[PDB]
Amino acid sequence: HHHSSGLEVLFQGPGSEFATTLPDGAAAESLVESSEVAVIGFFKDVESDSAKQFLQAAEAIDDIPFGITSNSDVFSKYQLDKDGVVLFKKFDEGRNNFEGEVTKENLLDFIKHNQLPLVIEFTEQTAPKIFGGEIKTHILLFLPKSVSDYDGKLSNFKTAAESFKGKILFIFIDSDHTDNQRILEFFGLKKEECPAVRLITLEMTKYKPESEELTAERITEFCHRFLEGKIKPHLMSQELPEDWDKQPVKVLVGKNFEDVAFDEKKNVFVEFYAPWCGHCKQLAPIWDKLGETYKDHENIVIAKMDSTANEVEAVKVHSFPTLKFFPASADRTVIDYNGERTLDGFKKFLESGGQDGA
Repeated sequence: HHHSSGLEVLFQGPGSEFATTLPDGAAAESLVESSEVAVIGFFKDVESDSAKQFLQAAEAIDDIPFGITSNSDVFSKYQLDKDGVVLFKKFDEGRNNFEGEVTKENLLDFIKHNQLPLVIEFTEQTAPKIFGGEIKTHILLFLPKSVSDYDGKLSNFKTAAESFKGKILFIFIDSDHTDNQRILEFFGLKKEECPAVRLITLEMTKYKPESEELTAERITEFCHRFLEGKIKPHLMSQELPEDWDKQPVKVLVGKNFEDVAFDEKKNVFVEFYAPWCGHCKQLAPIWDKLGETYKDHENIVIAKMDSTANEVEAVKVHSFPTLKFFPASADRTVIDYNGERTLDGFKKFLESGGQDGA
């Protein structure tokens, strides 16, 4: 029903491919209830400049349903005295009114800014957005579902979130679950240490709070301190295995990284990798062949480090695999490698003294 017209189509303005025409209050309620976020343009004249700017906004966005209405009873239903645009949502304030000049770009900005909840649970449903987001600073509340005062601690987290609307994205994650364990590891946390709060910048470090308390005020202080660069970059290390240097490719962890990497008398080539990463798996036999070629060399060292389980300060890695060259010198220079991930490309780079290949 809400997806077909009767004969009203004979005497009303032409509809749009990109927004659902809403004849009445029932149609509007159904549109809002159909999705987590919905937007309705209230335009008496669907053919006006302002309404068309709205329809252009609707055309450009794929994951939010747009509705449009010219019925005064519907305007009234949503406390509208005149033409306007309203975003609806099944969380927080439940509704946001657009203000300013109705243009495609102003509308797109309006949607983007009010579309996301104050606090977002991390799941495989929410993950794509959180990872493809524009806000490049995140705070994670590791909140176990078994733990008591779940509602309370989440409420403290949401309260704190209000102070950083366009600056820090507030995310909470279920520590108890085994599917979230790699994220735990990546932040160097145990389920025992949780509930806890951690923060990450994606342009590229992690940070922990000074206090273990989870009050709105404590989380707020933590965030405010981070923004003032008052908190030092958080580091983590795996235990160095005794066989770290038994193979042609040397195993680095956080603890021994500086020792071998910035050895002044050694040309060190390091693979920073993720164990679960398909591309790292693909490179692995080639990287071993490179290690084998330079097993008995006088000054070239081939090495790797699991960058999901080790955080050093000299280098930051959010892309896997990443390859970096540490020439033999006192300067402690890092040369980025962007050549072909080939046995031959590595060799030519190594014998160049890491001169070329980007």
